[PDB]
Amino acid sequence: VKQVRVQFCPFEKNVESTRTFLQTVSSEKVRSTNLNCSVIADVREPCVDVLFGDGHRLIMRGAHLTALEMLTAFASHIRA
Amino acid sequence: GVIRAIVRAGLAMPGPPLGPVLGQRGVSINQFCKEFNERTKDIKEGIPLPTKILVKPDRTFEIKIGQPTVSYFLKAAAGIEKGARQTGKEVAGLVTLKHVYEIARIKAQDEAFALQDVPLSSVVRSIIGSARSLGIRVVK
Amino acid sequence: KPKLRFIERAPLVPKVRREPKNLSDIRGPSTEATEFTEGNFAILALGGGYLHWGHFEMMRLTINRSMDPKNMFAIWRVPAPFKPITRKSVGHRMGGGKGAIDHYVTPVKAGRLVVEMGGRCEFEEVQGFLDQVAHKLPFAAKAVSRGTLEKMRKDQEERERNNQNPWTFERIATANMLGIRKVLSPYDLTHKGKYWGKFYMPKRV
Amino acid sequence: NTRHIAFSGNKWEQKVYSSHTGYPGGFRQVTAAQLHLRDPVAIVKLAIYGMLPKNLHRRTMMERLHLFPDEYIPEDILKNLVEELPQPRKIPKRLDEYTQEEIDAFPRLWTPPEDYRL
Amino acid sequence: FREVVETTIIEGRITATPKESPNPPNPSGQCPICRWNLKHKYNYDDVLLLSQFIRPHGGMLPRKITGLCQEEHRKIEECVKMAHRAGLLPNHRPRQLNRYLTRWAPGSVKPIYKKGPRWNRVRMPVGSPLLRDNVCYSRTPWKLYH
Amino acid sequence: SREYWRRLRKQNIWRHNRLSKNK
Amino acid sequence: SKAVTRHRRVMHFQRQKLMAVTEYIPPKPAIHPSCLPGLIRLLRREIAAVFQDNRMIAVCQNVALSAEDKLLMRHQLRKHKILMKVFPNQVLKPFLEDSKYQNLLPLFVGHNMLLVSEEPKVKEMVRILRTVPFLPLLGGCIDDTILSRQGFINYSK
Amino acid sequence: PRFVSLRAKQNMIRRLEIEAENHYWLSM
RNA sequence: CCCAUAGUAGGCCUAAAAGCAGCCACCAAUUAAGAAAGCGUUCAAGCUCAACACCUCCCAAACAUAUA
Ligand SMILES: [Zn+2]
Repeated sequence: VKQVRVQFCPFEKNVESTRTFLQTVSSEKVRSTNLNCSVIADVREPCVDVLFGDGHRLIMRGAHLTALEMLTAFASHIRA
Repeated sequence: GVIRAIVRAGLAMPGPPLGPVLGQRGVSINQFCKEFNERTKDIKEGIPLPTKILVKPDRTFEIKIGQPTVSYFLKAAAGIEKGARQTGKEVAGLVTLKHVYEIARIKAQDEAFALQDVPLSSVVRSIIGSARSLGIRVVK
Repeated sequence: KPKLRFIERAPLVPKVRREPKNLSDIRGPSTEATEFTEGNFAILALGGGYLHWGHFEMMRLTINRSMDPKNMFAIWRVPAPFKPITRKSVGHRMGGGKGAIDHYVTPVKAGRLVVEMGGRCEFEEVQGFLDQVAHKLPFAAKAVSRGTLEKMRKDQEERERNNQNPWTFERIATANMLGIRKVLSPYDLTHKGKYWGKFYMPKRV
Repeated sequence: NTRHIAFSGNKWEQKVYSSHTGYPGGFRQVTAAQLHLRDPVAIVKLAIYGMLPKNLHRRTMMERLHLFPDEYIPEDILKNLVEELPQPRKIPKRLDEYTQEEIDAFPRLWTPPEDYRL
Repeated sequence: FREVVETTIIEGRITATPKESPNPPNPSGQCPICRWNLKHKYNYDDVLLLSQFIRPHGGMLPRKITGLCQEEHRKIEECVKMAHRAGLLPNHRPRQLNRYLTRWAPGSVKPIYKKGPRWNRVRMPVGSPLLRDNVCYSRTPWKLYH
Repeated sequence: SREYWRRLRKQNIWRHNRLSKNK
Repeated sequence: SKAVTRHRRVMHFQRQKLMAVTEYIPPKPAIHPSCLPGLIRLLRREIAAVFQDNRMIAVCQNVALSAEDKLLMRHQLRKHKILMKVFPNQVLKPFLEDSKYQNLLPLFVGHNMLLVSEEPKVKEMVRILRTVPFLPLLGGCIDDTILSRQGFINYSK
Repeated sequence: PRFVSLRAKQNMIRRLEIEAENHYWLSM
């Protein structure tokens, strides 16, 4: 993992799935362990971009998704 | 990593408070007592001074310091070299209000010690709180 | 003196006359020392049995171990071992009198409080080592508060008032309904079928 | 169809058939599943043989009972049958075997949340 | 219900939500069992009732989603176990001895090599004792131990 | 006030500490 | 065998039949009963006083930091007269409807910390937040007007 | 060890009922 | 499920024993984390808890559904 572009629209109707994802694992806590990854968070139906350095592009529109499916699916692509 | 000690500025490199307690991360105590003697020189000498020291994984020293302690600060300001034992009913030093206010003005100042309260009662409540837990009577 | 005082093996004055083992000092509900007296917690006996010296040392030792004397005091309710239990010599033939006095014992009936606790302590603090103690006893015992004691007595009143069963043991035994005093004790008219031998049936109304 | 018996509960795995070849050390306990893989007649056969009165008419009675493990019955026995007896257990139908109107007649009991995954 | 459609793209689509029948005969009941007068009147046989509480890969649904009674959640959970083993739920697979009324998991039960004396006989469990309080239309109750 | 409920919390923490001795 | 024994003595059979006939029967109702139907005002007065105090407000998801890092953020915003407030949204959802904030009811959930202010250093706060590639700016509301993050760029600039 | 069936309880109970009515008719 | 800064490496005794070798007080800061309830170290540093922010070979055969 190299980059995650985490994106949501809180001026519009909120989605706490990707925001909870932003709190628990798109924080410095995992980055205290996982140094190479680079989160960046913008703010204006949400969207999570994942830049694999190797050969993929993992984009998740996590409006109706939940945090556990987004996190375990994310880590399913971390194990790859 | 994080290391926090109470190493006094009276003796720079004693040994067992710095030898084996530092001998895991890998140190050079000559630089530590050299820079620690810079910290001895920059303030009043013959006093306990706590450290901040953060041993980097790139193996460098960053000694950060603030005010003196609360132990030898209050007990020395009350003129007590070896304090009370019970500290529930026994007293040696009777310190007035205004003395505590006069030392409390130069207290809420540091960052590493993080006594960063905006009002005055928020700090004098704390150190009068430490004055009840020691052998000093809060006069007036 | 907020600890359990030492309980001796046998009193200073001996008991020279041998006694018959009147096992009705185990049978039935206890009369002496059922309620609290300046206590808050106890080890209630849910059944009768005999306490030896070794039991008294299990209680004194394993209570005074885990006890805060500045927070908790404790009182013996059961007196010192006073009943002389005899044993004949090992592998000797029957008759020839009654055996010599071997060791002393206290009888404890059911509903007796054994050890009262007191002081600045909650029940949940004292549940632990009084349950360990209550399990090391020879009879079935239980650590009981004041509110838990009145709780389970009010429960027994609820059982005696709620039951949809028209036939109780009291109505059958005292009226001699099915000619059934031929099978019952005369004590079963006052135990009312909650005591069998030395045991106690809490579940039985 | 005595291969297609159905024990209730865990009797396939708990119920034990013990026999003894008369030799020493010849005690043979075998569960109902293993014995049903050996011979698919012996469970119904042992059940009947235990039900019959313990006397000398018992084995003449056992020589009147004809057990077959499948749909296949010999022709000489098919030409003797008179009545087919009703099965004592009503075989509960499964979800595939309910018709559509049977499913539609039963109500949906509870509203699922609009957002729940399954 | 909602599904997680993926291909790399992952989206969530709420698809074809059902609803319960408009007239519970016992409104102001609590469980959907309690609302429909079914407190003791279902078994493992009737799969139209069981199937409504089952994940499409055979597992149970949690008590918060279904809003069941605690009692009826353990009862349905047990009946669904007893109905997978009787082959009454064949389409709740992830992708041969006939049984019914099996309390325990078939691959977990040691055979009874020494059934006891007549006064201490080891019996075989049949059915579940969660289903004691069902309506028995016989005079003898359910024998739970054979 | 603030220190009232802080005091009540500290007594509750003491209580949980005195209960969690045997565990 | 004596009347008191060490094991539970076998009863006579009519004794045992009496004991079984006179068992306890609990009552059964026709319907099962389970199938039938200071600090709080400290937060109300305190945070309600914070409602009338601030002219401008902002908020973030301030859970994504360390202790000394929140000390750095606490000191760098201590450099301003802005205040940061970690408080439950449990009470804040009735706070908003009390303060007539209908556009702010869809704002306050999960981990959040108030940035109540009267003087905007929020551009320089953004200057502190641009060095850390996370912790976004959640929308605020100056004088019953909502600020999007684009509005934080416009007003903060 | 011998255990108490339903026959034995129902028999015992109908004797108890005859007994209770004997108690009634001896009360006047 | 989390979640843990600071007066402080609480004083005295103790080589130092720091919440955790013992005595005593057990106040206090933010919104809130006990001068500390379990690991752990000579001592430390590190791990959890309460509380904050989401909330001799077994032994009847058998059988759960039809109205006592
Ligand atoms: Zn219900």
